[PDB]
Amino acid sequence: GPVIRQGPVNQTVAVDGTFVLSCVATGSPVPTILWRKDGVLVSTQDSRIKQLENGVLQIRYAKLGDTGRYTCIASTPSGEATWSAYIEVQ
Amino acid sequence: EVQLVESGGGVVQPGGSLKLSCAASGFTFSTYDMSWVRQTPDKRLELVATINSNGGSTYYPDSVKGRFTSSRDNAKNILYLQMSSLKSEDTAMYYCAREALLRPPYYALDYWGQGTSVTVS
Amino acid sequence: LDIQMTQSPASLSASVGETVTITCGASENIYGALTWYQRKQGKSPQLLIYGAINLADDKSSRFSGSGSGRQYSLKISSLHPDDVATYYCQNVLSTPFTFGSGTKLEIK
Repeated sequence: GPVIRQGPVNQTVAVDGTFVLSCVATGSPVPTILWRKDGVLVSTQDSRIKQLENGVLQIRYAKLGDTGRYTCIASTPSGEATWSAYIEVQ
Repeated sequence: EVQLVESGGGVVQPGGSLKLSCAASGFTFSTYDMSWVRQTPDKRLELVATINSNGGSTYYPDSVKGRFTSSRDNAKNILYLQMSSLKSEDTAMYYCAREALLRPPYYALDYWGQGTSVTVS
Repeated sequence: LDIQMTQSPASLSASVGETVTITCGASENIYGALTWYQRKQGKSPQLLIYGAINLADDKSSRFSGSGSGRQYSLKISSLHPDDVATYYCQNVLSTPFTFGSGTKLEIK
């Protein structure tokens, strides 16, 4: 039954920079991690946006429109947990 | 056979200006993000520019932001770095490097040129 | 505010056939987003390890990358004279993509 030990954190980031959100979850079975941005499932297929190992979402060449609420969703056949943070690109 | 050849290095005066070129061949240059990395005389390394495959996006760290401009010619397969307002700390070997396509897709540089020397004073 | 990478030792000399560990510490958790480069004298760096733990294509299995959180290791098993180089780690989590200052490996 999943619990998020460390969700994403609030950040101010620079335009063109690379930032990440990380989401450290435990539970059995191991929680899968999903990202929403502003309520919509993030598209890790824009090529700026990468899902890396260890529950890291990485966003390269940050744009002003990447500002928003980012939510980590940690899911298990038992249940799910949630933790969000606000990112400001400037 | 992947090849990267930097040129355009030399000795310049403080506040001066230089433009480096990197000729690429042996790969589909228009597909790859490219970086410029420099190596100072103390042997430390520093990423100074990245540019994505179509030239649409560029990144520079604070140490060079405002002074360095990266651009590419995808038809002739050349990467450029215009450097201006140069300072003695900019003295370094400059490499152009290819960003690797990987899984997971961590940023990493798989092919590097042999570099071109820049000296400021 | 930028992520510091500290490498140890700064240099070392070891003998042929020895196994040698080089360490890289980050000032915050970097989640395996680390890469290792090898630079031989008068040459440009080459990719060794990506994502902390993945060996690059045409590189010897004598090299292995390990670690997690803030602590990473590059191990060189069965030291060979061609391993003479400076080894560098790089933070590839968030910009600036800072490099450790390098570990120079010599043969006695």
